[PDB]
Amino acid sequence: EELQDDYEDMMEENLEQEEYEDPDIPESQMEE
Amino acid sequence: DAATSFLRAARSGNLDKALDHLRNGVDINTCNQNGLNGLHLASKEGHVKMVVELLHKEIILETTTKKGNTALHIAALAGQDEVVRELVNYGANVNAQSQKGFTPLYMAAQENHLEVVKFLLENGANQNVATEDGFTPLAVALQQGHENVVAHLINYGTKGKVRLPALHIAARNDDTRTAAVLLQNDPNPDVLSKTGFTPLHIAAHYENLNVAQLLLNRGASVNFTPQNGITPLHIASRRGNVIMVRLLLDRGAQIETKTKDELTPLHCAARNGHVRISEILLDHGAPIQAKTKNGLSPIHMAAQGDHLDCVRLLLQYDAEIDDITLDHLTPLHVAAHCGHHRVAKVLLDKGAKPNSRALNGFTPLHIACKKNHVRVMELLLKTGASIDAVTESGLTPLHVASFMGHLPIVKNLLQRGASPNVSNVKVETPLHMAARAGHTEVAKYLLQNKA
Repeated sequence: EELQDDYEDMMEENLEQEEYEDPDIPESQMEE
Repeated sequence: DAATSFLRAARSGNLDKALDHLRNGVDINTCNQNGLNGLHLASKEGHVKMVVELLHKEIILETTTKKGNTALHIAALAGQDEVVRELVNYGANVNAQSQKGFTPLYMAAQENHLEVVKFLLENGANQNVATEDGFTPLAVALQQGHENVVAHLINYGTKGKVRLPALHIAARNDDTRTAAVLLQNDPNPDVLSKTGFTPLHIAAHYENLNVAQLLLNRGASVNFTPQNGITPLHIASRRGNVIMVRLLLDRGAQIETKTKDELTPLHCAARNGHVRISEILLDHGAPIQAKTKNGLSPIHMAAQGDHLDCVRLLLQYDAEIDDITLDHLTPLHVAAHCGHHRVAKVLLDKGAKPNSRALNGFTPLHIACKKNHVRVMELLLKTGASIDAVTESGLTPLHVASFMGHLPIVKNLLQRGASPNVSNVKVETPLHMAARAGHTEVAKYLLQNKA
């Protein structure tokens, strides 16, 4: 192969659009 | 006569003779009586190096023969997969039609060139384009009995362009010659992929400085903002590309741009621990108190990622050491939640309040005891955190540690004089929390001390 970087999906995975977002605020309430 | 020798060298693959003829002054766009220039003759015989060299010599890529065929048509009809790939990478129109209406996909399909068909379909060739007689690549493949071509044409259908635009591929590989040819053909440097990113984004991702400078000199937007708000400066800051960050700031990148989550490039640099990029942005005027949608500042991002030197640098640039998110979490709260005792120590040595209160009254000591982070607890208790502090529900750190079952933290708290007789708003003691969660060892150690 060695040419997956020419495709839209692999390039989108490489660019890592999720790394530019704020995921959430970790609260972790102790109450059950 | 020199042009004839150049064409013969192009046909025979003699690259040295063709280059010598071009040096002597032979027109690059010369062609024989059939209209086939050097590019056509090189494409017919599979001479990839000759094709690349002639494309570098500003030969007209979309030249047509007397039958209306381009170089891509000839390479598809001749079955030269490498030449087809090279022509497509340099910007050949895969949907060009000849005089009788044939397309490169049709010519590959009629000659059972399965690899060429696959590559053209992946690059956006439309199989619905018919000739003057109404035939399609599927129709001629069915007529000629090319079963594999028929199968692939039926299965692919209209999946469309799955490949990147050629300029994006050139920017990924830092290929300045291919990018120069592409920009000579198509003047626009801001061609968009299916995701919405320009080739400048790709160049900034891989820190391909040469192609990035080439794109910026041709008129690329240094502050091209897609729907997600991710600028090339954001990508360069996130990836750690210091030289790319400097290049983008030199060409006029906006430093206060926010993404859809309101992340500034300072946030991207701080969350990944890039100290030099953060310093460059702060020296260029980055707001150090910029907040995301959740209220996180860059120091929150740096503390979250255990980026010690980034926290030091931000504190050196007058960052608020007790900045609060929407949940009122200080960077000390984040360090206690993530177990980063080094970040917590750096924050505490510079005056961060050890007894800061979150929304539910949780202190950093409470969060350290909840997550079994003993070292953060030790540093907080050394730096004056209240061991008997209560939340809004009356929970002491011993309450949280006993409920969570973290036996070493329970033992450490009891060795320092914490009282197991404390009570919640429900009057429940740490022994109640240990018994309601089935922690036999924690309950036994609580009983052995004062209960």
